[PDB]
Amino acid sequence: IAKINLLGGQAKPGPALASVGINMGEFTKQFNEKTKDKQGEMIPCVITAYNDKSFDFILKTTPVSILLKQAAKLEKGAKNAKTIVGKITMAKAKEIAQYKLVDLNANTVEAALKMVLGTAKQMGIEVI
Amino acid sequence: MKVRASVKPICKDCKIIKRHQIVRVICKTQKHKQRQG
Amino acid sequence: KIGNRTITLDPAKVNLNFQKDHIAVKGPLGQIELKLPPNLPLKFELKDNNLQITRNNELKQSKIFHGTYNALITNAIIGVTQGFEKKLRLVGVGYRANVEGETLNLQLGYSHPIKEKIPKGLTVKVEKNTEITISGISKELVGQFATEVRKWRKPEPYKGKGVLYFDEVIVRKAGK
Amino acid sequence: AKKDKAQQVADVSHLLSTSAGFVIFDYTSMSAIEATSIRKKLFKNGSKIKVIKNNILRRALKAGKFEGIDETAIKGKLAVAVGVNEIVETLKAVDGVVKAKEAMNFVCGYFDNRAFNSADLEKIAK
Amino acid sequence: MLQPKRTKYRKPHNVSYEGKAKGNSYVAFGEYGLVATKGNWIDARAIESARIAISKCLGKTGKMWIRIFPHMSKTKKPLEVRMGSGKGNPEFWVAVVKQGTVMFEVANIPESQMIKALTRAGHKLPVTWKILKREE
RNA sequence: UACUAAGUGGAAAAGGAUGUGAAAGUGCUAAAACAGCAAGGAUGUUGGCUUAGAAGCAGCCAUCGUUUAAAGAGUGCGUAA
RNA sequence: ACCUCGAUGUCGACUCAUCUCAUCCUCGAGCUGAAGCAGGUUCGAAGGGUUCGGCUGUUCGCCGAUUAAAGAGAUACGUG
Repeated sequence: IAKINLLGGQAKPGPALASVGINMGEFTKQFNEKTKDKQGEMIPCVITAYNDKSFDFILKTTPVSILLKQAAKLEKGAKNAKTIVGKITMAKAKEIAQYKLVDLNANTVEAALKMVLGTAKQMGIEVI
Repeated sequence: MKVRASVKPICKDCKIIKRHQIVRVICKTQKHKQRQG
Repeated sequence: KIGNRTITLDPAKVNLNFQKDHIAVKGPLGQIELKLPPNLPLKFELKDNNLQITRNNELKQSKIFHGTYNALITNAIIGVTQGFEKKLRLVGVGYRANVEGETLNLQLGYSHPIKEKIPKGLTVKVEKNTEITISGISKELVGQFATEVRKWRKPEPYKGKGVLYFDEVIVRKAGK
Repeated sequence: AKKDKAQQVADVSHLLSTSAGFVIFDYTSMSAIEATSIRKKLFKNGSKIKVIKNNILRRALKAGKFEGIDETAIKGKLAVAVGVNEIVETLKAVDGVVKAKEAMNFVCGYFDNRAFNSADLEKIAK
Repeated sequence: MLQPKRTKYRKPHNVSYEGKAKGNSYVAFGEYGLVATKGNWIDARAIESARIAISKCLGKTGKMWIRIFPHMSKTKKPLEVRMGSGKGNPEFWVAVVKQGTVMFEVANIPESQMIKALTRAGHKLPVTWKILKREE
C-alpha cells in the first residue's frame, strides 16, 4: 500500500478506498466528523500499512510554505533564496512553531522554531 | 557483444576481470558488457 | 580472508583420511573424494574435533591453493553431512516435467520430446507439476545437472517462461 | 580517533556514575521512525537513551560501581536506559515497545543499583 | 580559427623541436595545467576542439588560459602534381610544441571537474599529455 | 643474483586495465579496521511552481533546520501519482 | 625513374582457375530501439556455392527477372 493525502472533510470516493481493507461508508463519515470545521485546507493524513486497517486515525498540522505569508510578511515572490521582499519577525515565527509543535516527532520549542525557519528557507527567508 | 580497444566501467555495478589473458567487464545489465583491450 | 578460518570437524560418524593424492571424507550419505594434484606445499594437520591448515611457503599460487582447497573441503563436509538441494521453478503455459525411473523427462513447446539422464548419487523430486527439486551430495554435480537441464528455454524478459533459480529475479521489459 | 575514544570513556563514566540506576535491554531488528517516536516519549523523562560500544562499557561499568557483568554489550542492537529518577515512565515506554516487538530479551542492569533479572523488572514496568 | 592576420613572410622554413622545452615550462595563471611530454606540430583546429570541450565541461564558473599560439605557416602542394616548380601553397597554421611544456590551464572550479576537463581536452592533442599542479 | 609465463624474447602507435616486482610517506588497526553478514536508513515534505497524473524520482525552488549512534527534497533502480 | 629498349606483347571477352577474409549465402553466439515473422549490429568462421539477359568494346554502370547470395580483392590491374 502507499501513503494517503486527502482533503479534510467529506470524501466518499478516494484514490484507494475500496480495496485497502476498509468500508468507505465506515471511513468517510468519521473522516468528515473529525474535520467538520477543518475544510478548505490541504491537510496531511497518514494511512497504515497494516493488514486490517485498525482504527488509529491521525492527522497532521497545516503545511508550511503555504502559510509563510503570515509568518514572514511577504506576497510569495521569486522562489530563489537570493531575492527577498520582506523579513520574518519573532512573534509570528514563535506562534506558528507553537501551533506546529504537534506535528514534530520531538517535544522541544526552540527545535520547532528552527525546523519551521529551515522549512521556510525555501523562500530564502531567515530571522532578522 | 562489444569489441573496443578501450574498456571502462560505465555503471555502478560494472566490475572488471581478467579472463584467459583478456580483460573483460561484467554487469547486471546486458547493455554494459564489453570485452577487448 | 579464507584459509586461516578454522574448519570444524564432525567426529560422530563422519571421518577423514588423507593420502598423497586422496582426501576422503566418510559420512552418513556415501563418501566424498578429493584428488589433489601432486607436489602441494599446503600442509594438512587435524586436531581432535578441529582442523587448521596453511601453506608452508609464500607464493601467489600457494596462497590461492590455501583458500581454494579450504573451500572445497568445507563444501565436501557440508555436503556429506547434509546434502545440497537446488530448486527449479518451472514456469510456463504448457511446460512441465516428471520422472520415469532414471530418466528426467519434460514437456516443452518442442516437437521432439526432451529427456535427461540422472548421474549416480543424484535424486530428483517433482512435488508439483510445475516445479523441480534436485538433491545431491556435492554442489558440483547438482549445479552441473541444473545447468544441463537449463540449456532449453532460457528465461526471457518479455514474459516469465522457462526454468528459474528460485529467487533469480527476472528483469522484465516493455511488453508491446 | 583514539584520544576521542578516551575522552568519550571519561564522559560516559562520569554520566553513568552521576546516577545510580540503569538497565540495558536488547531491542533488535527495530526502526528509526519508531525510534524518534521513542525520543518523543522520553523527552518528559529526565533519563535518556544512547548507543555505545562494547569495550567502553566493559571498562566503564566497573568504575560506576555496578557488578554482575559478563556481557555488557552483545547479542543484538544495544542501548542504555540510565534513569536519574522517574525511570518508571521510561521503563513503561520500553515495555510498550517490546510489546510492539515479538519477545523480551533482557541483558543487564537494575532499577536502583543491583543487577537483577527481568522476570520481576517486567512486572515493575507492567 | 586562431590565426595571425599578417606576416612579413608568406612561406617560412620548418623548425626542429628536439631537446627540452623553451619557455612556458611552468604554470602562470591557472591552477591546474596540462603539460606535453613529446614535441610535435599541432594546428589551431585541435586547439579549438580542446577549448570548446573545456568550456562545455567547465561552465560559466571557472577560467582557462591557452599558453601557445600558431606563429608558423607550412605549405602543402596540391594533389597529383610533379615535383619542383617552386614551393606550394599554405593551407594551415601550426604551433610548434616542445616536450616538457604546458598547453592549457584552468582554475576556479572543484578538483574532479578540472581533472576531467583536462583529460577530455588531452585526447584531442597528438602528444602524450600529463596533468600538473601549480608549483607553490 | 632478481625478473617476467608472454614463446613476450623473436616488428610497431594513441588508448585501456585488481599482470607483476621494487622504492617513498600516506589514512586505519588488536580501545578492532577493511570484506562480507543483522537491522534500521527518519521530520518539516504527497512542502510549494508546473505537468487534467510528477507528490524522496517529467522538470524546478531552496537544496537547509530537527530526531540521532545512524540517514541524503534522498546512491540510484523502479511508480500517470 | 631503381630493373628492362642487343624488345619485358599493352583492355575487355572465352576456357581454366588458385589464394586471403575485411563474409554474399548457408553455420554458431551476444546485445537490441529483438512481442512473433521479418530485421539492425558485433564476434567466430574460407568447406562449398555465389545467375541469366538488353545497352555499349567495355570493367564499372543502368535496367529486367530469378534465386541463398548475385561478396571485397589479389595472382606482370591471373593468364594472346
